[PDB]
Order: sequence, then structure tokens, then C-alpha cells
Amino acid sequence: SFVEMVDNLRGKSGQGYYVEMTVGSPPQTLNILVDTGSSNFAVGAAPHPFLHRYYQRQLSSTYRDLRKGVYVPYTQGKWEGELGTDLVSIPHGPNVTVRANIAAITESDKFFINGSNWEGILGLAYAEIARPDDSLEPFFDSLVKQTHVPNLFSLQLCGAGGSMIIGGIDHSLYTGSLWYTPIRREWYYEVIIVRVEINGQDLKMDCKEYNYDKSIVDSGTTNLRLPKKVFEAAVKSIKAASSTEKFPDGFWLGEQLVCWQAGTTPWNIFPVISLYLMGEVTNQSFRITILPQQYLRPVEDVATSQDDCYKFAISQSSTGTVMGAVIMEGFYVVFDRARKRIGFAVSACHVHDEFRTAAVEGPFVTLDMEDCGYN
Ligand SMILES: CC(F)(F)c1cccc(CN[C@H]2CS(=O)(=O)C[C@@H](Cc3cc(F)c(N)c(Br)c3)[C@@H]2O)c1
Repeated sequence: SFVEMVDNLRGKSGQGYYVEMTVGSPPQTLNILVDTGSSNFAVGAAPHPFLHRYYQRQLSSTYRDLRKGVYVPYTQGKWEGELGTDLVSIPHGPNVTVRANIAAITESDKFFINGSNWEGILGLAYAEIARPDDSLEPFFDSLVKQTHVPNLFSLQLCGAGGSMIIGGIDHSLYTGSLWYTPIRREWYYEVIIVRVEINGQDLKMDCKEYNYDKSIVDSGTTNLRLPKKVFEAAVKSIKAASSTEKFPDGFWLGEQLVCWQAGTTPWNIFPVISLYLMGEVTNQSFRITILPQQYLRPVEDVATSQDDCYKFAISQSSTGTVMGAVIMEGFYVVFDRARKRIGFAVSACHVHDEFRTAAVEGPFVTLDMEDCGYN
């Protein structure tokens, strides 16, 4: 039941969101990062300073060794492992157990994070981007093939963890309309941005620029990441809007804190960002609106806790647009694989203050008939 799956996520935008899973027989419990930006299921399978626990294959009587290796480099971080299959379940997910491919991680570099509380990663994207290649069936594909569970899941990520609902839409997790954008190609969850506004002002670029290389929805990435040209325009607009405030050297590069007296963060001087996504009907679109409460990521540190401190959670990308966790937060996002579309609605934990709120609004119509896809 969906009600049983509500609030089955913990974690952060910055260090990711994780769900409890089990692997092996008898079941070994692990926390697993939920990642719509990759397609491998991999778990720590050897001791590591940052691992609280790990998959012990010798204690699983249902483990099968595939006698093959696998290497996965992400944008940051990488791991190497041995492939096998074993029985996998999600205690606070669907009431099923399936046999799935598992990469047992034996070596890693800057993959595991100190204090994150997860021990593996669940890549929920498509086989096309699986390593070593597309012949390695991803977990969700195995889940759908071996059970009767409908081919879709939804994510409700919440900031200061959320819910992953597998097999259907939980109407209790959103208000207002659910708006759908097509999945352009089934590899990453690739979508098309047709228009960008910052505080109501159109950036006025050829819309292909917004999707340069590609645009994807990626729960495993913290920031909104933008192609260079779009990033520079965004920073220009946000800097102009917040000009009454002085920001530290390096703030706009995303690795320097800015702090304000507790409760006094000047939210109002930062603009809202609107991303218009391609609709299901020709030249119609809808927008999701992003508040500074989203793109200024709070950095919890007891040492700095006399004040409220933030990092700028928009970054320049070399890999195309990435709608990461800070974008997904506050929205109910439906990965409707069966109908090749992604839905957005306002969730119960959407960000807002007394003047402004995150929103999903449509339809909007565009005159120009250009295809905004880059490829
Ligand atoms: C082919 C591939 F593996 F799917 C691939 C390769 C490069 C980029 C992408 C896009 N998705 C990536 C973006 S990322 O910033 O590297 C985070 C990564 C998951 C991840 C890896 C990590 F280490 C750590 N700590 C954390 Br937290 C989270 C996503 O998965 C996918």
C-alpha cells in the first residue's frame, strides 16, 4: 500500500536521499541512495572508513557470482566492483522480493561520503547508460518483469526526508494539477526545457541552448546545473536582483558560505526561477517555479549554527542541464515510464514564505515552432 511507503526516504539534497533495502538471504539491511541519474545498483561489499556496514556475499546463500567486473565513473566519484545477482527487497516499498543484478563494490574513490548514512546506490534510469553496457538489466526493469508492479515510481523529496512510491501515484502527496513533460529519450530521464525566466524576465535564448547536450532529472545530483551560457545569464540576473547585499569572494562558484542572523535571511532580494518544460501537446508547456529557499542550500554545521548559512546551489555544467535535488524538492515528481513522461505537481513540503511559493502552472503557448531538443 502507498500509505506504507510514505516517508520511506531520509537524507539531504547535498548528500542525497536514501531508502532502506535488503540484499541476500537471510536479508542484509542497507541504506541505498536513490539516483534517477544512473542505472546501476551497487553496494559497498568490503570494509571502508565511511561505511557503517556492507554487503557480505559469503553470508548469502542466494548469491550468484557472475564472474565479471564493472567500473563506474560518475561526474564526481567512482567505484569498481564484482557483478553478481541476489535477492533484493525494499521493506517500506512494494511487498515483493526480486532477483537483481548487484555490483559488489570492492574499491572506490570519493564515492562514499563520510556521515551520509548510505552504503550503496540505486540507479533508477534506463539500461542504455548502465555499465559495463546496456545488457546489464537495471533494478527497476527486473522489478517490473518479475512482479506485477506497474511501470512507474514517484519521488517526493523534502528539504529541512521524503517518499518514494513504487507502482503508482499517491494523490495524498500533492495538491493542484499534475503536469507532464515527455521523456525525450529513455537513457537518462531526459526532458526538454522550452523557456527560462528569472523573476518573470525571459532569458530570450534560442531554446536549444537550454538543453545543450541534454537536460535531465537527476535525484543523485544536489544542484541545478546549467550550460555555461545559461549559467552566466542566471548569475547575472540573480546578482543584479540581490545587489543590495554583499557576497563573499567565490559565493557564485558554489563553494563559499554566506550567513545571516538567525531568521533574517533576505529571501525577498533573490529572484524566482521559472523553468518551462515541454508539454504533451504541441507547443504547449508548463512551468515549475523555483524559490531561493531551494537554490540557496542550507548547510547544517553545529559550528556555524549561531547563524543561518547557505551555499549557492546553481552550478555551471559541462554535461548539459541537470535538474537536481534542490529543484525536485517540494515537488511531487512522477517518473511515468509506462507512458514515457515525467509529471510535476506541488507537494505538501513545497517551499514558500508569506509572499511567494513554489508552483507548477500551465498551460502556456508558444508561437515559434522550433524543436528545442539539441539532438
Ligand atoms: C554513466 C553514468 F554512470 F550513469 C553517469 C556518469 C556521469 C554522470 C551521470 C549523471 N548522474 C550523476 C551526477 S553526479 O553529480 O556524478 C552524482 C551521481 C550519483 C552519486 C555519485 C557519488 F559518488 C556520490 N557521492 C553521490 Br551523493 C551521488 C549521478 O549518477 C551518470
